[PDB]
Amino acid sequence: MKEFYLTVEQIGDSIFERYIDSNGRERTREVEYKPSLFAHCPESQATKYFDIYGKPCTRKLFANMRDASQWIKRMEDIGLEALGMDDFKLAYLSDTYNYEIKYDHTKIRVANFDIEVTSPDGFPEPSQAKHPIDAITHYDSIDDRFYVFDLLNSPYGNVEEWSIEIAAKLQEQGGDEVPSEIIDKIIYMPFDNEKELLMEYLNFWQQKTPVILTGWNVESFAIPYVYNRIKNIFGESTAKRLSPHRKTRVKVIENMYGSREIITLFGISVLDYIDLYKKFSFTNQPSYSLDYISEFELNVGKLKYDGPISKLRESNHQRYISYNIIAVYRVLQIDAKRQFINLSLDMGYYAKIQIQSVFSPIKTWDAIIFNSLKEQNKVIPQGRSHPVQPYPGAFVKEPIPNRYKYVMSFDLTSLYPSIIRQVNISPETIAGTFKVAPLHDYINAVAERPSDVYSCSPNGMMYYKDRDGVVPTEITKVFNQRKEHKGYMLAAQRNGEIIKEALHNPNLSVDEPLDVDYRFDFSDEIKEKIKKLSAKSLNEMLFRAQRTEVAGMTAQINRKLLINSLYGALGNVWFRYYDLRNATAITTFGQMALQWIERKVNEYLNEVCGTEGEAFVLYGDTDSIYVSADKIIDKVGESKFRDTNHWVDFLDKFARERMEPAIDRGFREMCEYMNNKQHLMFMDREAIAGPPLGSKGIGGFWTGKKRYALNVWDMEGTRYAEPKLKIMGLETQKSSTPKAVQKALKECIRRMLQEGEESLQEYFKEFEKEFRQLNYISIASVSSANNIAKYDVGGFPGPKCPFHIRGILTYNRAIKGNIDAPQVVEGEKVYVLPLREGNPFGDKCIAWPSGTEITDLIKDDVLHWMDYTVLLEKTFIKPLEGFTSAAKLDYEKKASLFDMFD
DNA sequence: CGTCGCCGCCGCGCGG
DNA sequence: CGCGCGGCGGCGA
Ligand SMILES: Cc1cn([C@H]2C[C@H](O)[C@@H](COP(=O)(O)OP(=O)(O)OP(=O)(O)O)O2)c(=O)[nH]c1=O
Ligand SMILES: [Ca+2]
Ligand SMILES: [Ca+2]
Ligand SMILES: [Ca+2]
Ligand SMILES: [Ca+2]
Ligand SMILES: [Ca+2]
Repeated sequence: MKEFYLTVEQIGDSIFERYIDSNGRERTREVEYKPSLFAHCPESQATKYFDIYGKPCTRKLFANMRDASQWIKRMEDIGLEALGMDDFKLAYLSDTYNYEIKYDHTKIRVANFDIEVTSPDGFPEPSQAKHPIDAITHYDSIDDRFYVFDLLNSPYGNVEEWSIEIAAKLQEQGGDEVPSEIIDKIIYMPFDNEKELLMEYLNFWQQKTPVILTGWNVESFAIPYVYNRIKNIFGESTAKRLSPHRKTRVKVIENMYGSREIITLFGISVLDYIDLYKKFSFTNQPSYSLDYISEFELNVGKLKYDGPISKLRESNHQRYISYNIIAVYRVLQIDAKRQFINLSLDMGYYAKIQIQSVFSPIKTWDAIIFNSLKEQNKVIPQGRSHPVQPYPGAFVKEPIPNRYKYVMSFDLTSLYPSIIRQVNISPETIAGTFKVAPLHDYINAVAERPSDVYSCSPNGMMYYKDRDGVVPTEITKVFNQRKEHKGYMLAAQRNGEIIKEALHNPNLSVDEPLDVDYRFDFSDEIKEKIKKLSAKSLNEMLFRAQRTEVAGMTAQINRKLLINSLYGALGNVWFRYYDLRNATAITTFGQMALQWIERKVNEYLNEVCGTEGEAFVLYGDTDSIYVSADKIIDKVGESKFRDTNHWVDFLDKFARERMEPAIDRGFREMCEYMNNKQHLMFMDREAIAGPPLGSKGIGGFWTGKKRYALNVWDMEGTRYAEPKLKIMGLETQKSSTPKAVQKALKECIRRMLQEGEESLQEYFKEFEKEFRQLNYISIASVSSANNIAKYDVGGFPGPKCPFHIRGILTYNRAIKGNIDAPQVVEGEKVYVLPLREGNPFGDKCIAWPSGTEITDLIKDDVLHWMDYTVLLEKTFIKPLEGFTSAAKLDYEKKASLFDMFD
């Protein structure tokens, strides 16, 4: 097989590499890598190396990596550019793997672990590590085994061995309900003392050294706790055994306020699942406890135990160990669903970077572009220093707040990357500038043609047309990968709807789910078999369709994020190819493209319907337009439609056969106007929205920019079995809005759009009546706990103190002098509740760490002093009034002349 | 060391 | 609660 790397590190003048050899064996080597860097040379001397601008370069081969670094410093002191890849391990990887990497994941050792630490005096700080580690569960992907290390004897209690028999039993039998599919995969090792547990763990680590190391909070907690505990007991050298090259670094993480120290383990790639989840999941959660994320992702019940975790080992060691094993497995289950490890490996090997560098798109694109340029013997420019400067972004149209009955949306495919490709925007393709007219002049086609030679953007930039730049070239490859996965995702989604439709008539029989590839549209023979299946088999198929859809979602959305991040990188000072002329050329072209096509769509539809000056486009943001279709529906008449699906088909056909061709003509004209290299403005229909036929639903509404709701029947070719709410910006979508409030507001909007004013008033009245019975967590707001110390004046709110920080300060005063109470962590999430006047907490609100029940010390007093009236008015009534005034509805029945009879 | 636009809640200081 | 400005948090693209 083709060799591939596992990990790479620079240590002094050595590269340390772990890799899989041609036989599929893991090896390690130390190479005294001789790096090359480059300097511009005279035009007359013969060379095969050229910088991106076509300037001749001479190669400088160095005796070692330290020489290369010192040369860079001398070139600065002289005042001359030192070209080439200064991250020597990326250059090593490029030299060693001078081909497209085919990797085999089954050869890569992925480790998932978590630890337990009993602590009677508060949170066990990793940097101190003064408490014994009493449990480690470490899953190995190559062995497919959970290795459990269990401490029987501790200064905090002597315990009996964990029983695998009781662990396997149901909770109703007094067992722990450890899933039966992992019971046979557990290798349990009890220890008489902590020293022997840790020594054995290190020996185990040595035999089965992680390549990818993951888990939940392993970077912030598990890794540093284990490193420091071993350091405190045995000394630094023993702790350094967690690195296969015995080198570690104790380094700070800096964003802004405060600092925390993480441990870098050389020769290991740490991918903390929390960080993977935060970057790749496209959620913002109220809580990041594993309980919370597990319940959200997998629909599994929280891990249930009595008393504080500080007493769980002592009171119920059996459950303590089982819950440690389950915690590890739950991260595995999330990953089997989300597939973030697979994504990381894919992106990592594609760019030829350390796998952990997937968190950094700048690093990712730096390596992609370097490998692409190196292939042609081209030399990358030196990184320069730039001051941060603001620059303009997208156009957002001010909507008229209103209800909107029939709506069709259109959207440009992968806009910013397509602008890059269409215009040919790259560092080496800059051709010059033209004199700029006001943007509205380009939008209205009255400004003079920018160039008869080069490809232009309305910001004044001009680009070569003879050849593709490296940025368009490399962004195209990833875009094409994105497109494949999106296709798989949408087909899985369409297949899902076929199963949903069939579930309305489930046949009664014992059968099995069909063995099908959900990434491809179901054939006719498959569709017919589904129609004859039982609810049980259909449900399993729906689950599988939905898992296939999620996998597709991960692959496509994160490839989209990567290509969009290349646009973003052009506007970040740390990017090698930072250039505000290029970033602005993209965003300005975008503003033109949107407003240009608004004009065209309006002009076209006014021609179709026979009017003048009527605005059909009601809204647009960046790359999408929202078109009012009332008049199109009205031109045939609502009475001519059999049912909802009929007018939906009509609009679908109208958009595809009439509007899209016109849209294309308008964009082809724009391409010619700007003299662009290639026409790539592809605007397809996205949503078809409206009320159910014969109902009093309003269909949709806008309250303002970025704030709207639509009742959607068809989304990019997916015809839904049941109409689906597209809600953007509104309180239903914010992680800060209480869960019960999100749910209620969503049902209010559902009723408005699908059923009408009367239905909405019924629901509101009922919600107002029953509100006070809602569980306190379901009605707590959520916020992020930033800058606590800034507004802390002696435990009391300082000037300008934010509402949620006031609540934290209240909490801190309430729990002061108690080691056992959960501390609020700087930068983490908190639940927030209003407090009635005259409460014993001495303030108007209280906040506590999210994902948790509030400590039993203050729970009783919070529930008694919770201000339901303020809660209802602020998080529910105010937003609903906002919705209803925008939609011209009343959420309370106004009096009428009829209130006079019967 | 991906980006900008723009919403609503809040504290503050008005607003005769 | 009437208003706008700046801080903040959090989305929508
Ligand atoms: C979501 C997102 C968009 N944008 C910018 C770039 C996008 O091209 C533009 C429009 O966003 P979107 O319409 O959300 O996405 P898209 O057009 O790039 O991809 P799709 O084919 O799925 O429609 O907004 C970012 O810069 N960063 C982001 O994270
Ligand atoms: Ca735990
Ligand atoms: Ca788009
Ligand atoms: Ca689309
Ligand atoms: Ca059937
Ligand atoms: Ca869009």
